Amino acid sequence: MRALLPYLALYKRHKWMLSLGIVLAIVTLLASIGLLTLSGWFLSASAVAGVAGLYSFNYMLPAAGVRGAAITRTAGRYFERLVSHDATFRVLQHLRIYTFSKLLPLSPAGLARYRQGELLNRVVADVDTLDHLYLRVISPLVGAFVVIMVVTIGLSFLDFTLAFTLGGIMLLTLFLMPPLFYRAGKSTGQNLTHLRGQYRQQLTAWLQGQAELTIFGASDRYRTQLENTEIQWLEAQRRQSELTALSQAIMLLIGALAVILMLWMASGGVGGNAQPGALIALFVFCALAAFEALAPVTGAFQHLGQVIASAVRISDLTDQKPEVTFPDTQTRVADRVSLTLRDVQFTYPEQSQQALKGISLQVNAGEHIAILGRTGCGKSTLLQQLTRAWDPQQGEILLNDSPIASLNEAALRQTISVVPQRVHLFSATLRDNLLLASPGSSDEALSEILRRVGLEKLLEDAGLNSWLGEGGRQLSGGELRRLAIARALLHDAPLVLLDEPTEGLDATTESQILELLAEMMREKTVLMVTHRLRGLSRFQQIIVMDNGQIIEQGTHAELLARQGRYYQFKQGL
Amino acid sequence: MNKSRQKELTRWLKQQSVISQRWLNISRLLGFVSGILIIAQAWFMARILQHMIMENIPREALLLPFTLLVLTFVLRAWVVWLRERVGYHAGQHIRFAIRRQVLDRLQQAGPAWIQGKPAGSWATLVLEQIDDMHDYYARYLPQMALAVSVPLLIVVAIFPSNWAAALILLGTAPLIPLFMALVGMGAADANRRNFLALARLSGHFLDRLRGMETLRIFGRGEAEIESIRSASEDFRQRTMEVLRLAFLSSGILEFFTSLSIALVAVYFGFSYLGELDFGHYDTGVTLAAGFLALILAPEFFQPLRDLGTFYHAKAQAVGAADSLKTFMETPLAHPQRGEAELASTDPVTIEAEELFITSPEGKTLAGPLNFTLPAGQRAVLVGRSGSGKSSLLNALSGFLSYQGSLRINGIELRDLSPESWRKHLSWVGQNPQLPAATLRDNVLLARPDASEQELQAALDNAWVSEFLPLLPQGVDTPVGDQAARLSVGQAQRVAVARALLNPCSLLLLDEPAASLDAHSEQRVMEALNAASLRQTTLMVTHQLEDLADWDVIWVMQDGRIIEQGRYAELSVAGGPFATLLAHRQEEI
Ligand SMILES: Nc1ncnc2c1ncn2[C@@H]1O[C@H](COP(=O)(O)OP(=O)(O)NP(=O)(O)O)[C@@H](O)[C@H]1O
Ligand SMILES: Nc1ncnc2c1ncn2[C@@H]1O[C@H](COP(=O)(O)OP(=O)(O)NP(=O)(O)O)[C@@H](O)[C@H]1O
Ligand SMILES: [Mg+2]
Ligand SMILES: [Mg+2]
Repeated sequence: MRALLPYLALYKRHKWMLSLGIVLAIVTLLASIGLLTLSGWFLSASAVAGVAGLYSFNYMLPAAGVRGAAITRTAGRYFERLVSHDATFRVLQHLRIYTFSKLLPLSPAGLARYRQGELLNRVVADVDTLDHLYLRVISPLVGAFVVIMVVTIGLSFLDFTLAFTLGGIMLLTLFLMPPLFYRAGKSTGQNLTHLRGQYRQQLTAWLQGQAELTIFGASDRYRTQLENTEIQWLEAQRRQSELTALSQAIMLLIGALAVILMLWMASGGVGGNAQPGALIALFVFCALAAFEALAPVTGAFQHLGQVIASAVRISDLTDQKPEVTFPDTQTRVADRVSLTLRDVQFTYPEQSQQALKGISLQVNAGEHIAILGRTGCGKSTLLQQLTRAWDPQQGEILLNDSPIASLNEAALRQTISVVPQRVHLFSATLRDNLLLASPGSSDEALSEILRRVGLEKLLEDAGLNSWLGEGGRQLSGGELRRLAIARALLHDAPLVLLDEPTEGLDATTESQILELLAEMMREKTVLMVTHRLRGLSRFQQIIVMDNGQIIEQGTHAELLARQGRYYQFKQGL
Repeated sequence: MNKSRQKELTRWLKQQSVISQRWLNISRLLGFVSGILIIAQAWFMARILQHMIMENIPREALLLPFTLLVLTFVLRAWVVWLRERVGYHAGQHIRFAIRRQVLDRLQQAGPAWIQGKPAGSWATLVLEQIDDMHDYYARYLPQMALAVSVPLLIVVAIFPSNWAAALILLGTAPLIPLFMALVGMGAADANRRNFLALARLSGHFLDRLRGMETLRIFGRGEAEIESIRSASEDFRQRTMEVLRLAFLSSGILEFFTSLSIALVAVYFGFSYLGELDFGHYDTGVTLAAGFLALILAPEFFQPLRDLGTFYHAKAQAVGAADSLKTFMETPLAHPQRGEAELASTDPVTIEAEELFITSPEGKTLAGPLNFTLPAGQRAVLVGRSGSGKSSLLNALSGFLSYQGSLRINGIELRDLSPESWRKHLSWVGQNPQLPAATLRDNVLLARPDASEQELQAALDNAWVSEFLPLLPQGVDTPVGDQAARLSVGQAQRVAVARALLNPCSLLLLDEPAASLDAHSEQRVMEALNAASLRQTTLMVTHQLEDLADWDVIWVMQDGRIIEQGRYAELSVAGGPFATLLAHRQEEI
């Protein structure tokens, strides 16, 4: 419960709104108790009085009380849910700005060890779980504690030994039953998360490798192992439901003991006098009605275990140290950029094999280089060093004869324009999908670039207001690729890094995109990484990579003139 | 829209419940007993309280009603605990049975159909969506039985005592749904106005969280915080208009809950004083009758209040049912299974006549294929991408169904039992996987009990032992993207070692030593060129050089083997192979 502190300071903001929602939970829940307690006493007072004594008995005041207490538990409950949910959405803005801000400095490298497909889905879920701490834990628990005190103080006027024996019972099961059930379900909840992700890991291996398993006779063997994890996984789910059953049966037995004690103890005497009469039903119906306060407390141990798991999971992700750090030198962006690498060596954080092994190349100003290699040769790991996603361990990288580690992040992002191998289409409009490249560009500047990169159908029937994304219009792989190049054109950085720009495209659009590369960014230092051979004659100083190191380097003519991998690549030897 | 569909989904949900109909019956039966004990415990307090308050009976004379009251409380706690367990065991029983049906369909369909969707998409259907059905059978279905059996028992129990107290409760029975409908009319318009934007704003945080690399390379990280800030105030402002009408509809039940308790107190309280003289049966109104109605007044609406909190479990089970129904109703033609067994372990003879390789969805992947590969001879498939080379290899593996004739030693492949046929089969395909946990368990996938000498001879032959020292734990190091990632050429030599561990009859090589570095390509093709001479072999390669030794070359175009012959004959003679050999190579 020490892991909730970083996220409880985000609840400090909008506390006057969180506190109001808890206050309305007291008022709603005291009116529920007051309505049944007053009704139980009103029935007893009227029956004891009887018909003889109609005029003597003041029945308009209790009848006004039951009317008032009924209105303030329906209106109170309505505004309790409104304020509680409004205050929850206000914090959710704080929990997501906080989570996003901590994940930016470590976006490429801090998240690489995981499966980004199911990690970011888990980060969204964990932020939602942390957002339901007040709704599921704080409000039911704090709301019940204040209600019990008010009931205990209110009943103390009638009788002290009966108020503290009902308030004491309610305060005991508020203070020691949630800790006891959270403590009992701590191991099962951890076993249940371990076994769920183990089943997912074993199922993905069994489905992905179904061709290998089927022919080598291991598919039945590996499904028994998969179905054994499910049995353990379901056993952990059963043990979690045995606590849900046992916690609801113990709340029912405690609330029974409070009813029994009030019937027995208040029968002997309420206050000074024996034969209390109507006051017997005031205590019995208070014990009967006051355990609605403790009803939400019953499940709060299960929710608090989930929030602590999410708080630890988010904290372990956002509290790691960033891979790279940027000096705040505040330099000016150079007009022309010449890139130099010397003995650049890189190993990923946990791997024991080098990804780059002594790569040293030189790119002069206005020069178009093409890095040429197979799959996995480490060419995408080379461009991530230029964008400073990672740091080389035994090499040096220079931009304009000055080390790349001496550039402030604002200057580095304005010096290098990169089109990624995986283009991201944000959910926003087509205008906001291009304004990230250059925020200050006019709507006419964005229009001409789209018409300059061959995206003229995008301007049809909606213009720049077309919503592209999860719910909007999707873009084809070739139509998405021109958007990545459209962004690079808007950025107008001196150095352009293209990772497999013509990848998965038909030769008709591949040639014109590559033609688009040469004519537009002709005065720019261009470093293209690719595994294709088309249009490489345009580039000077073709560089061939293999297994993380350069094996051959020269222009298109020289590489063919001498027998080598490029000549083998072209020939297909 | 699609209401005719949503009714069919709920129709599907009740079909799966037959699996544990026994436990749905016990929960239905225990919810009736749970309502009997609510009346019994309200009757014992009503009779106990009347004796103390009106007759001034000492508590020591009330031991028998107290004992029956304690027992009714203990029994009522046992039923609650028993209903939670019976409800879970019911819901878990559907999930176990359905997950077995889903995996049986996926195993039966085989790798031909599994490769259509990402493995993450299959994990969602098996883990996320099958689990989404639990609360429908564990909580919602038992509660709907409880939401009708209990409130009808309070009305039946109060009616003999007082028909006005029972009419107060029964009077709200048709008024609550009538008012929820009126609010649902207003809430529908607000929901429709805000539906498009809310679903659009739902994925905003995840879409800025994905593609956070792009926000980094452009320096838009700080400018996206103001985007997340603005999309969180817009989401809240839209989702509170929905909630202002949703909590109004939810508060209809809470309005009549207190109006009933208020009317029960006022009616009974005024009845005792003599203000009202209508409700009772002219026998006089007792204090026990008022206590019985007042204790049972909040219990009348409690089952309906829990059903509101379990109602979400129905919408999330219908969505799960939607996808689980489409998965289990697809036609999905699958390869036919026989029971014949191959005679010998000697190299097999493959021969086809008008073969037609068919996709699981019925689409033909390769046209009429006519060929004959004699026993012990290695063939090679060449052709442009999409020609249908892998489809032919998959059909030989039994992963695809074929219309024509495909005979192994004269026995049709459909006649052959898959379990025994795959024992005579080995293969090394493109994008090969390593399902096992470690590097040792992957090489020994074919035979896990092979001794160290058999394993060491396999690693040495495939040149796996040369990159083992680079790995942390040697042979035992776990392999994967999460543990000790192997290079593409290193993981291909593990697939070669795994395939060459056991002597096979037919070896199917699909683009081996493609997208490998120079050293692994030499080592992979060193072991595979030696292993293609010990049995009948079929290799698929885009590299047309150094095919002189291979016994026969098949050229495929649009699912048709158009040119067959040796490398020497096909090279000189103009034809489709000559065009391929002279063709420029588009990519590495
Ligand atoms: N996050 C990572 N952790 C460990 N190893 C990694 C990671 N990312 C990549 N690698 C490995 O680094 C090596 C080079 O990968 P990479 O730089 O992506 O090559 P590439 O030439 O860009 N491949 P491709 O995208 O298919 O064209 C391979 O062994 C990868 O599997
Ligand atoms: N299971 C399948 N369902 C539907 N279409 C398929 C399936 N398998 C293959 N295809 C398609 O059928 C055509 C031939 O595929 P296939 O025979 O696997 O090609 P290939 O010759 O292996 N291609 P390549 O290795 O890239 O040169 C292509 O359109 C494939 O995408
Ligand atoms: Mg790459
Ligand atoms: Mg293929």
